[PDB]
This record gives sequence, C-alpha cells and structure tokens, in this order.
Amino acid sequence: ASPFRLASAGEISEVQGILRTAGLLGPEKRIAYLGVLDPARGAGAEDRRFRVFIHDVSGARPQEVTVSVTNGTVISAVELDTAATGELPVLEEEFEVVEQLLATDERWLKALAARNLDVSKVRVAPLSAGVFEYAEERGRRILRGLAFVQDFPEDSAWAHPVDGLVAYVDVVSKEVTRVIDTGVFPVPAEHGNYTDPELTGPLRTTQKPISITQPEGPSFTVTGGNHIEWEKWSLDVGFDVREGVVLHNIAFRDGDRLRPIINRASIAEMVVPYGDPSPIRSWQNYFDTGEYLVGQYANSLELGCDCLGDITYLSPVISDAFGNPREIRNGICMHEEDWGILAKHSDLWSGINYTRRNRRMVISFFTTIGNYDYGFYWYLYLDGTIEFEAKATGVVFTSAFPEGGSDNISQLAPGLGAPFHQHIFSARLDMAIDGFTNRVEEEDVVRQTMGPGNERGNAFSRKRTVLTRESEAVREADARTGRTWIISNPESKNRLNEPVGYKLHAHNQPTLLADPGSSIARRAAFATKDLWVTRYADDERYPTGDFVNQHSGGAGLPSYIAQDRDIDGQDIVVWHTFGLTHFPRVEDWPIMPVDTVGFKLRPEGFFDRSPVLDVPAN
Amino acid sequence: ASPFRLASAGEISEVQGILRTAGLLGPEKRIAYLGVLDPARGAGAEDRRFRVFIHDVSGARPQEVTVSVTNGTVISAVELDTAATGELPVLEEEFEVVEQLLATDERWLKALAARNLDVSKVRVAPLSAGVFEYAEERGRRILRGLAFVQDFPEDSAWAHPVDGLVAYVDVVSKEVTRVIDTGVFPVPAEHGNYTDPELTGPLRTTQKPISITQPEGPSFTVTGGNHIEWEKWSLDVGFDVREGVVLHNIAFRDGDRLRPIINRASIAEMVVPYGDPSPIRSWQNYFDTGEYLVGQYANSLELGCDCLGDITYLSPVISDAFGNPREIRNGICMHEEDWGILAKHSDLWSGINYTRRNRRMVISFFTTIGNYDYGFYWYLYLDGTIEFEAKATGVVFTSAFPEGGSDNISQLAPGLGAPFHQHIFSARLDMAIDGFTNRVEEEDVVRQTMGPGNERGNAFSRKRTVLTRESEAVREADARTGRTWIISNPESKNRLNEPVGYKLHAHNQPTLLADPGSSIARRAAFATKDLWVTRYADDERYPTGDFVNQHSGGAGLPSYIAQDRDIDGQDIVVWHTFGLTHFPRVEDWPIMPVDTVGFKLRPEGFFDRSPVLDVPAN
Ligand SMILES: [Cu+2]
Ligand SMILES: [Cu+2]
Ligand code: NA
Ligand code: NA
Repeated sequence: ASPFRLASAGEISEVQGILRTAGLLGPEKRIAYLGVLDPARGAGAEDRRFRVFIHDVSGARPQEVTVSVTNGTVISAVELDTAATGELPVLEEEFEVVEQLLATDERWLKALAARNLDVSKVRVAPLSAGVFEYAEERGRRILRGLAFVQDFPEDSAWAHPVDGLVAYVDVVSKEVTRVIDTGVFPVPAEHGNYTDPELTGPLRTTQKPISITQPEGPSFTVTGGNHIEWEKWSLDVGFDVREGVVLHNIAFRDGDRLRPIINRASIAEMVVPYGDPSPIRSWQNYFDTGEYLVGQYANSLELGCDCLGDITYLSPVISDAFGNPREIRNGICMHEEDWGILAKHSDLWSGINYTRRNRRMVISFFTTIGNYDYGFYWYLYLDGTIEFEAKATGVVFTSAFPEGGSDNISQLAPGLGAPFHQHIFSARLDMAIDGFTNRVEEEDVVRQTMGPGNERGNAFSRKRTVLTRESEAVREADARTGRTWIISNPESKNRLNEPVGYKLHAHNQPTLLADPGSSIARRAAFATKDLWVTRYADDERYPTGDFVNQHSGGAGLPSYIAQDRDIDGQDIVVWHTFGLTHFPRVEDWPIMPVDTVGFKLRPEGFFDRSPVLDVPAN
Repeated sequence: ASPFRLASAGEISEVQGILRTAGLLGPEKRIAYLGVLDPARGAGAEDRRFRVFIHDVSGARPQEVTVSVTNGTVISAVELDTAATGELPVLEEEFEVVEQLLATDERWLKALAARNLDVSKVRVAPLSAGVFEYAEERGRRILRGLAFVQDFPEDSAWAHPVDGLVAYVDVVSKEVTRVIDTGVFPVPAEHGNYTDPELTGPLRTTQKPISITQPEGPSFTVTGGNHIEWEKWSLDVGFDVREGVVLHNIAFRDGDRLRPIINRASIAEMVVPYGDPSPIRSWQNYFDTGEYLVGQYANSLELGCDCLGDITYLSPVISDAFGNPREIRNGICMHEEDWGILAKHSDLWSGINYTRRNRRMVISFFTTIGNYDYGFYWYLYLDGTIEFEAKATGVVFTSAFPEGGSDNISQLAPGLGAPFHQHIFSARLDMAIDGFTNRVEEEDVVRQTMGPGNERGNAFSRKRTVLTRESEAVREADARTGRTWIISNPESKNRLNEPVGYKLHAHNQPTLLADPGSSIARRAAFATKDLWVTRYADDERYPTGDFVNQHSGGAGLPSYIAQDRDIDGQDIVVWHTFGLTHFPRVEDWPIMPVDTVGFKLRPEGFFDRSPVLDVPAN
C-alpha cells in the first residue's frame, strides 16, 4: 500500500479525532491548512503524517501542528508568533466578512452615498494586505476591500469597479481599521455579461462536432488510487490544498530498470504583482498559492467541455475549516492525447518511408481565485520530455480608466481600465536524475571568431559551467545565447561514457519588474531571477516560506541559499521562475481567452539512443 | 473564378506549349523553377502569369521568363549571367550525377580503396557548393559530394559517414573538379536501421487507439479548389515549388465586414548553417527553400498517420524538368482540431459558471531534403491568433567523432559524430491589417524606479517606437524586456479610438552564430537579425534574392532596405527570422524525434471586445 497515496476522507477525520482528543481542535479552532507530509528520505514502516495550521477565532495565537495518523498521536504542536513568522492563509469564511463589516460602516456608507451607489449592490473583493507602512497591522489578520457594483444577482461586478476607494479590515476582531476615499471616479456603466444575447449576438451554428474516443479505453493504468503507468512512464499524482496537483516519483522504464527522473514536481508559489502606482491598488499582490491556497478552490470539471475524450478523474479530499473531509469531485483530469508526428523520414537511398505518431499523458486541474481562473497542466511525452503549462483566463481585474490616459492601465471599454500586472510561477523540481546524486550546469551557446582554426568563420560551440555551491546557483536567463540548464548525475554514464542528463528549456519571459527596493521584490525575491538551485532539506518547501500572508522578507529562497551548501553531486532542488507580463487588451474583455506560459525538460544523453524506436506503426 | 486558385495541370502544359511555340523550350532546355505569379496590386481582368527559370544542359546561359497563360504569350524572357546574379536552383536530375561521375574517378577510387570501401556501396550526398575561395567555380554549376556507406539496399547510409573526404563536381560539363582527402577516419560500423527488430526490440503492444472523427464532417468549407472559410476566417491556400504552402488573403469576418489581416504569408527562405570548422564540412550551408525548393519534395501524406482525423487534402500540381505537370498527391493537409479550453470563469458573485472550448484550423505540408524532414504548419485560432510552427525530424547529418572529442561535434554512437548546426527560417508576412496602410512599432516593457509618483516601487509600463523608415527597421530580440512588434493601421480605429493592431510574439531563439565576416553571414544576412520591415515591392520576394545557389551577397534584404523607403503608414512587409540551434543528442539517433520552432501574432486592439463571445456551449 503506497505511502504516496492521496489522503482519504478517513485519514482527515482521524486527524480531526487526534487533534480533538489532544485538546487542540476546540470549537474556537479553525483549520487554515491541512496536508499529508511526504515520506522522509530512505523511509521505504508506513508513517502517514499530516501538517496542520490551526487558527483561533477568539484571537488566541495559532498553532503549527504535526500529527501521525497511523499511530494516532500528535508529533509536535508549536504556537506561532504571526507578527514574526507570518499570518496563516486566508480562510474561505473570511471572504464574505470584508463586505459584511463594511456595509454598516459610516465612512464606507458615506463613500458609497457620494457616488449614489446602493450598498445592497456593492460587492467587495477581499484582497490580501501584504506588508506596507501600517504599523497597527503587524500581528493582526487584515484584508483590504475593493468595491465592484453588481446591478442584479447575475451581473458581472467586474464591469463596474468603484475606483478612488479602498478599505482595510480586521477579520478576527471584526473591525474596519481604515477607509480611504481619494475622490470619485465615474463607475463604468457597460455591462460585461458574456452570457447575455445582446452582447454575444446570435450564437454560432457553424461548429460541427469533434469526437475523441478510445474504443479500447486508455493506454494508462491507475492503481492504488493515484499511481499512473503509461508508455514507460510511472508516477504518483498527489494533491495538496496549497500547491494543487503535485507529481511524485517521475520515472521512466528504460528496458529492465525503472530510472528515476524527478522526485517531486510542483508549482510551489505563484504571485500576481500589480503595476499601477495608484494608492488604491499599489499594495495589490496576490500569492494565489501561498496566501489563498489554489488547491482548495479547484473546480469540479465537467465531462465533454472542461476535459474532452476518454477521461479518468481523481476526486481529491481536503479538510474544511473544522477538520471534516470534503471531496473535490472530478478535481483532477487524467487522459492521453495525440500529439502529431513523433518522427518521420523518407529515405531516398534505402527506399524506406517511416512515420510514427506522438502522444502525451495529461494530468490537470483548474482553480478559481475571485476573478482569475488558472489551469495547471503537466505533460509526459513518448520521447521522455516533461512539460508544464499554465493556462490563464477569467475576468481581468478592473479599475477606472483615467481621463487623459495612463502609462500603467489600459482601456477595455468606455471609462473601464485594466491595471498592468504579471502572473509569475515558481516550479519546484526536486530532481532525481537516475537517482539523487545530481548537479546542474548552465549551458550557453559560444560564438567563435574567424581566424586560425576557423578560417571560414562558420564555427560555433557551447560551454557548460557547473553550479557547485548555492551561492553561485542564482541564475538569470540569456535568450540571446540560448541559455539552458542541464541537470545531470555525475556517477551514472550512458553508453558513450557521458553523464546522463535532462535539459531545462525556459521561455525567457520577463521576471519581476517591480523596483528592487519594493516590498514585493522582497516578499517575492524568488521572482526576480529565473533559476535557483538549493540543496534539499525537508523544511524548504516554498520559495516564499511557510507563511506568506502579511509576512515580510526573511524566509524562503534567499535565506535557504545563504547556507551556501554543496550542490555538486548532491540531492538538489531546482526552482524555476516563469511568468506572463500582462498589458491587458480590449480582446481580454469581458472574459479573457486563454494565454499560456510554461517550461519543459528534455533528455540530454539520458538514453543510449532514441527511446521511441519500439513505438509501432499506426 | 479566383485569381489565387492553384495552378492546374492544364495551365502548366499550356506554359509548356507557349514556351515551345516561342522557341524557348527546346530539347536541351530544363525547367528549374515554375510558379504562378500573384496578381498585381489593384488587379481585381484575369491575367494568370507564370515565372519560369529555364536551364540549358548544353552549357548555354539560362533564361528568366515570364509567360501569360490567359493570352498565350511570352511577356518577357531575359538571359542570365549566373556568375553575377546566381546559379539556378539545383535540379532533381543532378542529384544522382555526383555519385555517378565520382564512381569512375581515379582520385575518388583511390580514396575509397585506401579505406577498403566498395564503390558500389558508397552513396554520395549532392550538397550545394555555396561560394568560397575556388575561382574556377564562378559561373559554373558545382555540387560537393560527401560519402556515406550503404551496406545493403535498405541500410541507412547516414550511420556510415566517410570522413576526411570530399569532392567538387561540375554537373553540366560532367567533370570532377577536385577530390580532397585529408586522411582516413574510421567509418562507423553500427547500423542505424530503425525498422530492424534487433535495434527496436519487440514493438510496444501497450498503445490503445485514439479515434478522432467528425460525424457531420468538418466546420470549414473549401470552394474554388483552395478558398477556405472557417469560424469567421477566410483565406486562399496557395502552393509554390520553392516556398511550399503560401497563405493568401488572411481575413476575419467581424460582424458585417470582412477585415483583412495578412495579404501573403510564407516561409520565404530557410538556411541550415553547419558549425564544424573541418574543411570537410566548413563550406556546408543548405538553403532548402532557395537552393533546393522545398515545395517540389513535398511528401504524399498518408491517412491515419501523417494527418489524423477528418482530413481534406489538396494535391498541388508542379512542373517536372520538361514542363509536364506532376501532381503531389495529398501534399497539403487541411483539418480542424480541438485546442482545449478557450475561456473559463466560475464567478462567486453572479453564480454563473462558464466554459468554452478552443479549436484551430490546421494547414500543413511535409517535405524531405536528403536526410532532413520538415513539417510546415499554419494555425488559425478562434480568438484571432495566427501561428506558424516548423517541425524538424529526419536523420541527423553525420561525420566521424574525433578521438579526443570536439567542441563542434557531438557523439551519437561509437566513432559516430553529428556536427553542430542551426535551422533558420524567414517568414515573409505581407501585412494588411484592416488593409494596406500599416506601420510597425517595437514594444518593450519599461521598468520604473521607486520615487515620486511610484513610492511603493511597484509601477511598470511599456513603450512603443514607430519604425518610420527601412533604415531603422532592422531589429533584434530582447527577451529580457519582453520585446514584441505591433503591426497597426494608423487610420482604422477600434471603438476606443485606438489604432487596430496585431502583435508578433517571437520565441527569441539565437539568430545566426557564424562570424559576421563569414561567407554565410553575407549570403544569409537576413538570419543575423530577428525582424526586418520593408516597403512592399513586387520583385522583393525572398530575403536571399531570386538566385541563391552559389550566389554571393549583394541581393535580398540588405539591398532592399538600402532604399530607406517610408514604412510609416504604407504597404509593408514583415520578415521574421527564427530558428533552432542544434547540438545533437544521443536521443536524436538513429532517427530524430520532432523538435519545434515558430512564432505567432495575436490581435492587439483589433477587435472591439473578445471575438469569441458567440461561441456556443459544448
Ligand atoms: Cu493577467
Ligand atoms: Cu538539426
Ligand atoms: Na533532489
Ligand atoms: Na503589406
């Protein structure tokens, strides 16, 4: 029975039972985070452990707690000084509180009355507060509110932002701390109702069906709930409330032996920094993963439209605020799809014409964080390639469009603006290239001068620089010189006596644009550089640390690498920053078509020849 | 009847008839190139014209000839000084000549005898000669030969390169001009026969079928032979023996009006420079498009494995060496395919959950140039996006692997090497954004310093620089600052009073690595920079000029832009360089899995809101 299996409803209840029995889950206690821990290095006696962050609604300090569900014990339980180490993740029950409190606040009511807005119609987005100049906030759970008018129950409030107005609220003490009204801006009037026949026009009747079926079922097998076997690949599909879909034990069956490639793959953080210097939004940065927990808002995916073809679903189970299990029904899609030509050659000399088709295994989920929706897709290809893709859609976050324009906002509709922002991901790749003794090299293309040894000036080459210690493993992209990073195992050689390896190909999109002195440059330090390599430690899980909410700099990647540990042939972890810089366009409105970003890794001398020679003709 | 329709078998015969009748196609004459010309600006009285390059096997000078097939006349016919303006494209009948001549040459036979190679088993690759230090070559049709051993009729000769040996041959006079033997290298012995059960092992039985059907047929219509209508898109699919699939009249039906986007889209050149400084290969650069004509080697694509699903094929017709028509049966695939989620949002406030699926129209062909095979794919998406993708596969070009290694060659198998090289494309995009009055801006992300106006240091912006004249329109990539280029129409404004536009997103791969003083840097000047913009002229068709074969610098892009013409609101042409830098890997051997490169253009304020609001639920 696999120690990487998904959490069951029964294990969550049992964690609830253990915490209760131990006096840790009283009626004022709320579970802000609950996840199964990964087995320790060299673990394979089953010991299923769970980590829990417990919040207290009476204002008592929260606790970080580690439970062992196999033995029914509490391993550890420590009280957190949230002013030092960070507030716990935002709770779903707090979302509604910001609006609720504000409705009876004289300063808010006065703001709304000045704009002739009915309070019953004003929705309020509960946004993370971050850390800025407000000393009273240190140690308190604050959310900031931005207002959107909803004309009727099924109206898109995003069409009607209320600019010039923002409020700060304490969700534990249930007080409004501040209401800032910098002045009235017109509230945009056009609606953004993309199911309304008057905006859509008559729907298209021209789309004929595309049917994708597998009459013998899929080529992959699921065993033990979440262990996948597919075209030589094997892995375990995990799910965590914070990270979402996590991949464990990525390995490839090369002949007789199962060869490990990646021990653990996840999206360990994502940040959405806004680039509008208005005080109404200049504080706005979302850590969807770290502050909000993208996994808990995973959608239930419907058949025939979210995932198309012969789909196998997992329904991962998470804890609600009280420790009861709730299943995200059909939260994870798994299927295989055709991927065009894999390899082809029509040889004149031999007379042999050869064509083989490609395919990929797809493991995905989709999450919704207020106006934003994100699809997270992992792909495994026949040829050994591993890819991640993020798909960004939803409704763009809106503001007023100033009269006379803006260098930091674009116009979507009359008076309607969309502040510039980025969406930036950190992929945490706990490498295991033919096992754990790994090293990373930076590879650049090398141009050569015409002269002795190169008289026609056609030569070009490449170079590789080993990253030997964490202090020299914070790297930036260089698209111009074709920079990639190769993860190799210096003690496992292919038949040509070269170290086996995988090469990471980035998209070389811009990294974090904020000024390096900014609060966000410190809280999202990871996002300022494209590639980090650390020595593995079981407590270095996120590039932003364990508690991101209103937590200043001081944890996460920059503190991990300060240890300057040896990474030249050790158990190492690759953290790749990648993101989209979004200047919104009128085509993004009223609902945004998908835009994508990602990366991939391809074998680099890993195999002894092509690993797809045994793929049959179609 | 459409003036952009494909050439018919009858038109080619009739060109043959006109040339014959006019005394231009005698029995010593050979057609090296024949294609239909595009209508002139403002043409829509039908005048189908054809351009022809006629070679003479008796050593007489070739002719460039323009014929009008509608009227049955010769419009023009001029004699070429090939030493000045370039040799004609390599003829298919010349491929075999290099081996044939060399078989009875004492210097070649002596080279082969020194290596104990049987001449009956030595295949010779007829490679373009380019232009280097050999004065006798100027004005003569030369090919260079590199030798590969084929052990039996169905062996892969590429496995057995004969290094240290190269020969130069005149295919008109039928003489061997030179044989260079720099010394024996071991001939690699392992075979590269990817259909041999001993190399493949038992074939996989694990792949279950994927069936892609359309029970009502496809959503696109074909009329007039090659006019496509699909989900608001309309275009004409052309085919030229040099460029292959060319797209004409790309337009989008936005409500009532058919809005042009791109007038003509093609791959106007592709170059494959080799980076091994050995004199055996340092001359090696292939212009697949310009020297060899990729269209004439287009494969016949088989159903259920080259193109999968409900496919509509075109079978374009080309001229053979004598002016007879030959059809490339099923040479062009056209189909539509699913492309995941198009847009999605689950709104808390409204309670509305919304999901729409994407799809794309695919127009492709596949060509084979000796060891290389390339797939050329154009995609049209529901949301207005236009994409090109090149898929590179085939067998890698081989050499010996030196003992003691190499900075310019990688090892694939014992003693077997693969010289470093690039594959670089030029896409020629004759822009028509809402018509022909267009302009191009370079857009960079702009970082802002924390200070007055930006006290939190979160602001970021962008800037756009109009490229006003050809002298300032030769641009390079800058991935770090998110550089793109926007093609706009300054006189067509969207509802927000902004110029309509499309944004070109490049991959920012390395451009030509050869030393700027190199012969290849001059012949492939286009490849040294990522983006060029020229004022349209009907005679500026290729970035390398009309005659690339053994033609030095002096034509193509650098000479076009010297005219320094106005491109600020004019009929303009975008030439985008993009390519792959290939350091071959053991996984590429014995047959290479597909690797991809490309680009795309997305609407940028072109539409008044999302153009896919009328897409129905699934
Ligand atoms: Cu965005
Ligand atoms: Cu290549
Ligand atoms: Na590791
Ligand atoms: Na144009």
